Amino acid sequence: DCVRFWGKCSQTSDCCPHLACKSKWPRNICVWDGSV
Repeated sequence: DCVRFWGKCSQTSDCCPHLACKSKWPRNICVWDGSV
């Protein structure tokens, strides 16, 4: 079950490859990768 922006994540095998496991508040999720 992939995960989208802001989704409880640990480090590997959590949200979809289109995001990363680093939040700016929840501190425990996967945020979409938007490296402008």
